[PDB]
Amino acid sequence: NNPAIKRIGNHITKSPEDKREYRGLELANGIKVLLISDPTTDKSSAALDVHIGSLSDPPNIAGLSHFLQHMLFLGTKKYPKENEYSQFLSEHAGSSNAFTSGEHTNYYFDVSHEHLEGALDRFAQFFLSPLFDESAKDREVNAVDSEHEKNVMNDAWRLFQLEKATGNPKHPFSKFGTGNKYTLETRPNQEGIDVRQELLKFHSAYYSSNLMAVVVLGRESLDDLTNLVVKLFSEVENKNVPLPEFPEHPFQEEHLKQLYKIVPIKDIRNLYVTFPIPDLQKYYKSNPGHYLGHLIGHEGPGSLLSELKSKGWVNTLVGGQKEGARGFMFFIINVDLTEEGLLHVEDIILHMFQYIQKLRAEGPQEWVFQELKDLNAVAFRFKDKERPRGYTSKIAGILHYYPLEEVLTAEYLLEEFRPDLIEMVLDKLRPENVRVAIVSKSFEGKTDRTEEWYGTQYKQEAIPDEVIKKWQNADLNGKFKLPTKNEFIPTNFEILPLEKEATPYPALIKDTAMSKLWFKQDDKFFLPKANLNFEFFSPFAYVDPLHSNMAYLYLELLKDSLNEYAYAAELAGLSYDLQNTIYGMYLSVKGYNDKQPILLKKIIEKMATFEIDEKRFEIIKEAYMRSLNNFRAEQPHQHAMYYLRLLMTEVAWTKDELKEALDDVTLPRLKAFIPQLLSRLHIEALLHGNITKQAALGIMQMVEDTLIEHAHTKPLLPSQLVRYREVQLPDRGWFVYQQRNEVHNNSGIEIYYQTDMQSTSENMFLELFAQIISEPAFNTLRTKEQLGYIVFSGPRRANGIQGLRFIIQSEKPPHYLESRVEAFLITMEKSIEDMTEEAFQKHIQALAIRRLDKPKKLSAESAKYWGEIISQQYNFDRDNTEVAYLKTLTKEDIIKFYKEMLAVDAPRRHKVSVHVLAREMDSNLSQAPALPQPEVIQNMTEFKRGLPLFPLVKPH
Amino acid sequence: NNPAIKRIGNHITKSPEDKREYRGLELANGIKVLLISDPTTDKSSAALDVHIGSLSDPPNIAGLSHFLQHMLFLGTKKYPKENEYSQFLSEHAGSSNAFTSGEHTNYYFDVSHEHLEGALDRFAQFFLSPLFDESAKDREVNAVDSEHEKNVMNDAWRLFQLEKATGNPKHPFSKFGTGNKYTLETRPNQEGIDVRQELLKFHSAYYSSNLMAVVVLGRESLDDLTNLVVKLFSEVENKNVPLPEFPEHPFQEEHLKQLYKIVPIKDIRNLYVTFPIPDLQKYYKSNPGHYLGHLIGHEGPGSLLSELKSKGWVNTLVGGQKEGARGFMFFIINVDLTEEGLLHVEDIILHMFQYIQKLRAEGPQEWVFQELKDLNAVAFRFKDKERPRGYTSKIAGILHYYPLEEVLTAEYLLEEFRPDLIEMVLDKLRPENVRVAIVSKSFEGKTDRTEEWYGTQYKQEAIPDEVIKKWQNADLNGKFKLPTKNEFIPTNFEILPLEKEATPYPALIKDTAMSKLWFKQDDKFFLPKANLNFEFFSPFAYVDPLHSNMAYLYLELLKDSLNEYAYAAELAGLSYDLQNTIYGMYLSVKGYNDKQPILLKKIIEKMATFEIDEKRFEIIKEAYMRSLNNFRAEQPHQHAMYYLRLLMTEVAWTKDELKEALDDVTLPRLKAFIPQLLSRLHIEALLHGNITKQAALGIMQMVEDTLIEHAHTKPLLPSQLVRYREVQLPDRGWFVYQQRNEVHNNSGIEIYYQTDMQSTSENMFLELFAQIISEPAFNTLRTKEQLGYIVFSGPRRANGIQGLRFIIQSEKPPHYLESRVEAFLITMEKSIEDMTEEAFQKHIQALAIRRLDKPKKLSAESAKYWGEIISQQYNFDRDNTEVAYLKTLTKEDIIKFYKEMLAVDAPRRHKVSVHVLAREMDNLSQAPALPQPEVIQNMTEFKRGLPLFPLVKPH
Amino acid sequence: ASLAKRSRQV
Amino acid sequence: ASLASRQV
Repeated sequence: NNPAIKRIGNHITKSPEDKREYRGLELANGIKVLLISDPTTDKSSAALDVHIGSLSDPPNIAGLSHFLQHMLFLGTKKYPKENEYSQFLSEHAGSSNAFTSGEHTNYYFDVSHEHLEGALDRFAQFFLSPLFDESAKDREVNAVDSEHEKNVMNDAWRLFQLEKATGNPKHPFSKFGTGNKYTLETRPNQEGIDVRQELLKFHSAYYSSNLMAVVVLGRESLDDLTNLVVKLFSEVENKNVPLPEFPEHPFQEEHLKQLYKIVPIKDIRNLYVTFPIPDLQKYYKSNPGHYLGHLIGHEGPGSLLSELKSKGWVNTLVGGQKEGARGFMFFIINVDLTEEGLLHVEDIILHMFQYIQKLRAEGPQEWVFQELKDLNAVAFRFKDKERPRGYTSKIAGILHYYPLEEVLTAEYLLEEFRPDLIEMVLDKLRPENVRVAIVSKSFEGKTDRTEEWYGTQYKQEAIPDEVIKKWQNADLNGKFKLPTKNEFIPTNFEILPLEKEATPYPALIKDTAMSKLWFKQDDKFFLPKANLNFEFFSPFAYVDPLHSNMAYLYLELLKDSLNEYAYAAELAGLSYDLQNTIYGMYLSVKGYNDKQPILLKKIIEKMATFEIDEKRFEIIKEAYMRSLNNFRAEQPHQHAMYYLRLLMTEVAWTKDELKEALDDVTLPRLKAFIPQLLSRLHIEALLHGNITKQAALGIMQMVEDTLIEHAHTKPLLPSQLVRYREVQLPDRGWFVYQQRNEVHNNSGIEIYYQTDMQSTSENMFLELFAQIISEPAFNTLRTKEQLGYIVFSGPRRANGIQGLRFIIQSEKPPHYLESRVEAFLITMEKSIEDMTEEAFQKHIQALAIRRLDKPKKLSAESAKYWGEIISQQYNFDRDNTEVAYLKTLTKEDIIKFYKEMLAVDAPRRHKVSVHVLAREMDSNLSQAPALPQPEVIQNMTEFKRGLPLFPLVKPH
Repeated sequence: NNPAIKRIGNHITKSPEDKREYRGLELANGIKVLLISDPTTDKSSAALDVHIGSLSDPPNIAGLSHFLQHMLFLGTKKYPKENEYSQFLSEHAGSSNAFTSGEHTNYYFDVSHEHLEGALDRFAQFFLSPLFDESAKDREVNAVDSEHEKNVMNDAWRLFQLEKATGNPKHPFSKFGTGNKYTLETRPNQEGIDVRQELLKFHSAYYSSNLMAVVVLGRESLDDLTNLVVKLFSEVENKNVPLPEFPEHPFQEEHLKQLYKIVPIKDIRNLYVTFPIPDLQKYYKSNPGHYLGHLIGHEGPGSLLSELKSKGWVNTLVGGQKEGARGFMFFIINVDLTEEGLLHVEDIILHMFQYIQKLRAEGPQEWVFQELKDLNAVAFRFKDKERPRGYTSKIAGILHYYPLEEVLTAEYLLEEFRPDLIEMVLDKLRPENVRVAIVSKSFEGKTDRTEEWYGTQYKQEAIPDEVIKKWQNADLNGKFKLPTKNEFIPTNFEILPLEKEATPYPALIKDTAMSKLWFKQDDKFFLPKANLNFEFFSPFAYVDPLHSNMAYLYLELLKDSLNEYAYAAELAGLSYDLQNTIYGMYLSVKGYNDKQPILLKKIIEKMATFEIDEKRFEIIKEAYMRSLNNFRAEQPHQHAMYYLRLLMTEVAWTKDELKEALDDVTLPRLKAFIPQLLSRLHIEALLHGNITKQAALGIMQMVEDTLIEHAHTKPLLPSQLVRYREVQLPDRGWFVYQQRNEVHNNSGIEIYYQTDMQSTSENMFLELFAQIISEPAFNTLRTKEQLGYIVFSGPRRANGIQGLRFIIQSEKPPHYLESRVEAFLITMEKSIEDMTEEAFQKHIQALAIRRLDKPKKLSAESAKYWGEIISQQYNFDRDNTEVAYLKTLTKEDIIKFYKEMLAVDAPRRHKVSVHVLAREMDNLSQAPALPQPEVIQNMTEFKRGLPLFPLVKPH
Repeated sequence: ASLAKRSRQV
Repeated sequence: ASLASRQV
């Protein structure tokens, strides 16, 4: 017997496919613990979840628990170095994050499997004694202000708080969880608050052992993992805190039957219908909300969305239960809106109740429950193995809701059929219980009210009683039907015998004029799934802006046509993803192999014989137009990235020219485009999974045959296969492109140091440098210097060429950011010299681990092979190669590189910069070097015209 | 008076608009002379024409006079330095050449105008005491053998000589004129003929002053020019040679009613119909032959061609008189053949005789002759000022044919209408004196005969009496009309006065998104003519081979149906040029400005509304397919250049890619292509000539307006207006790509040393070096080494990049040539190291004069402008700046440049080579040692494998 | 679709 | 159409 453990749970129910081993237990202090042993793991991981979050913010200091969450990283009593934690992770091939929901704070990391203890030790200290250093507090507060700034002009966040701000303002639901500089510093200062005290108070109050869950995954035995957790965690003090409850719904009497008219940032049209419901969490075994979600949100024949779409009122629908906190939930039905749809909100909603009526009239259907239960049992049996960081985080959250034994299964398995609950919930989905929100730009000027935090323009209104009544007397509508049996549900799960001449990597098993088939039968995972991947090539998909718009619209109309038929495939774990590229088209079909050929064939067949609906075309096109415009609202750092993409690629049509060319797109014009595009193609494919060589060849041949027979498709010349090149910046040059972001009041910057095209050695020079400076950049540019919340560095790789890049979104002007990266860059060379050849081998070791990290799921392996294929590099063995070569490097090699390619006065320094200025802008602290006279990019195609272009990498 | 000048000439009748001054005279030794005084010509020139040629070759040394012509270049008594002549001209901005015909041997040069006296002296020597050096003989025989080699596999040459071998074998017409290594060396040494002596025998026997005519053109006053001739030409021995006559026709009784079926080298389908006639020369002032050729060869409504094309039998037709010699001529009607036409030859021929019948049956049409006279009158009035070199040569040739007063006019002006001659000749064209020839791959393996010199595979047959009889009875056929009155004759010749603000270079008088317009009013030539040029840009012209194919076919079909209408305009001095480019379409209208708007309009209209004819499309496709296949049979040197353009250009579809993407082109796919093509365009235009800013804007607007209305054309984005780039060769790289020619048993090679983007400085470095090495290159590699007949050096310009190219066609393998070019390059470095101070300054001066030579006709100037335009550089004052910069350039500079860029071990040497191997294959200066080259295996891999240059900046 | 926010870092 | 040995 052991005093530190309260108990060990019985066998934790796992999938029979899951080779990992699990143990559940409760510590004497009350912490619930899942331990995961996985002797194969390359990265170990752990997470902690506290059942406290921003719903428990002091009302006088909004965002304290989010802030507390940021502060825990910045040093503890026993590892006081501000970034000891993030550096230890960085040097041992790990990484970390955290988040704060209304009732949770969740902290997780991974590390190289061999440094679990080290990582874990430093990590426990967050919950034992965090310094909340007084000057760390001052600095890190800006990070939060930026976190928020980002969100201010963001349509989803505004809506998210706007909901909170129109229920009982007495309710903790109505709190602002993020916080900013104002609520965490400027206001607490005015009100004489010692924040470091409040951070100590709140931590000591709530970070209590009984409100805590831990998951630990590593190669260690279950006994080792046990002793280990006992060791680092027995010592967290139990303050016995009562777990917050919220029996009162934030939406009370007066908050029902309300209409809100809301002005968005982007030009989007949306209708949010919401009903309050009580907390369904405890019904999880039988789950009535999912049942109604499945049905109301259904998209097949008969479905609510079908009629709404056919009347050309909505395009998409989400519906179902949506979490609140302990005590209250919501049930929602949300759709977007065509221009017509906007003028028929009253009608749309009526149909909604009409459909709800049909449900009441039919009553609970057990076979529908059966279907849900079986799909979930299949989902569970053959669930892909999760990346450990995500897994631990996820389970730590659910340890607060399910018996130990159930944690794994709890969010999957269904057990009890409950017509009473289905009925009981259904009863709440009534007009007298409804809230309605319309988000449109048509409400510009028309609003009389403003949200405190985001500044959202809205009007409120009681919904007229005659209207409610029209909705209450909603009849049966003969357009609405329950779904029928899902024929796509799989039933064949046999894992075909592993073929006699299978190989570690995909073999090129076909190389004809029309197609190039890559194939590997799965030798790792043995689930009954497959990925089927196809690059279709056409000169016509991108030949000009107009053709781009058509390649898009075409494909959107295809998806839209197929949607009803394909929904069923998707509930059944068969899904497809089809879009236009700058080379033509991409098609990926993923999921259980069993009915896979069916979907594929229906897709190809539809493409090749496609019949456009006039009304659909007009609607999709209107949306695409708004969509191009809505780019204007994107975050500064993405404008930055977008412009850089445009500047450095041989051919790239701007959103502006796409928008411009889009009126010229007529129904006649598109009918003609489709066959044009479809008549000359080359297909390169990856087929990877539970399938045989022959099965694969058939599938490939079937695609081709379907095209030939229906579109008369013929090959493409080898020489037509035109890959685009990257621009070649001149030795010692420096260009700057600059633009205003007319929406966000932050600025964005991307700085690109182009090195030399990809190749084993030039790759590892860049990667190792990036590894070395990865966490110093973050810690310098963010933690210390607080330039912004978004601070990123790392490699850039496009069109076979590469370089180092920095990405920052910040309140300071881009020119200023320039010099601080430049400063930082000296600081780097200055410390690559100071660093021990040990410190240096540590960093080699980290990259090594990162690079050699084995895929845990088919998709992840597929993806790697795809990367090789679409980049025409075909270096399937690249990792062992590039790592082998890596170990070879030294302090000299890298210092040489820095001075050659990167340093301010490098012989071959090649620098480009995109400045995206804030809504309104113009024209202790280390040394920034004096920088050259920047050659300001005037015009994008002039710039491209006056420079060489790099080669394309030769295929391995 | 001077007793060295038998006679002076009175006025030489010249064009009213001609500012040059003329005096002809007959020298004491019998030589006819024309003197041309052009105070402002910056090239002076002369030619001499001897009224003797290969028709006078000794029966047993075929080729003597061609060979003699080659030899007279290689040294004389006072200029015994073998290449003194061609080196002189090189150093003083001149060039030179010669040709040998049946009855003529013509020699000509031009040179920088001050250096006339010097060049003319050396020239005059050719006709006094040529060296005929013995070792120069043994070498230069190879160039001749090479000339012949080049032609052995040419279809026109084989046919040219096959005629000669199917007429009387005793007639000097059967003679092989070119000569080769066998006839000029081998059969002679065997028969113990001494060839140098025969050259002298022949030179003395035939190069008599009484058979000579001389033309000289300089700045010098007419009196000075008179002195200069007399000083240099009175000294020519007058052996009083009688001038050969050939009063008997090569084709006699037995040579008529014959049919020849002949296997071509190319895949070509031809019908050659030919009638013997008396020499019509003497009737030159009425010219009955031209009259008839004009009707028979007419292409407009009602014409014989028109009917044959309607029956889908032939596409093109030429007819009229063909020269023979003094004493005989030919009259020919020649067509090509559609697969259908080949099956229908007897018929086609009947249709010819039907047309002839119509003409017989309503006899000589004065209105027609009168139209022709009047048109010639105008053509002559407004003739473009010729380039000197061409003009002197041309004139010297016709001096033997027309009194001195009427040389300038003879070949233009027609005089009195002679119905009786018309009918005399017409009467000579009947079934009983016809020769017929057919040329087809379908005779392969069915021919029993071989022409001895070209080896041409053929068969001969009497045409059966039933068939002649049936053509003799040819009736009239309602489908044959005379031409109608020529609607297009220009009438308005008024030269609109120069506008108040008219510019020296072309102004950019318009810049919409839809069109960029350049304009300049003619300020030099004041002739009633305009040039109207237009690039149209579309992505879809060249996006893929299938689309190139359609672009091309569209324009061909367009042209093919516009033809009956446009032919008339052509005759009336108004013409168009319309062809697909890698960027879109090119369209040019040149000629009398008067009806220019009518024709242009009809084109744009007819193009934006064009409907295809089923039969035409099928016919033209089949022809184009053969055309593409027929590249197989082009010359090795042309193959080398072709692959080089493919290798060095960013995107460039190949004849192979095109050939196999052509089966895919269907009638429907073409109909779709055109409005697709026309829908979005940019137009760039030069309108240069006798029009005004307002007229120009008006012409542009008219063009735009027709496209907008008929084609719904709207503009292109600036961003989508992309030039192509040149591949960027690595510092110290050497690539070789290599192919075999399946036809010519001779190899070819282009070598490219790439240097950098064009810029004032790089341009001029290259151009000066090219100039210095220019005649040395030719001299060492051809004259000395005799590698082959075709040897070329000098600059390559493309996509804004440049460098030095060398082209050679040869019997030797490329692996060998490579070393000799390389060897030569060293010889050339030592040569410049040592070369005198002002030797160098001569080369600068020679380059300078070349570059600053002013244009002599409108279209010469327009090209200079267009160049700047389609090339995107817009640098109209180029010559002045580049020449000013050329002058500060020092021998120093050239050396650093050679050492840096071209030297075998230059840090920056960029080298590609295309080796085209002969049908068969796999002393001298020190050749250097050469690296292992990288062997291009795939031009796509090649191109993908390396960088692309920037595009050049505009000015 | 059936329905399937949260203040963070990196 | 009506009807229309060198070195260099």
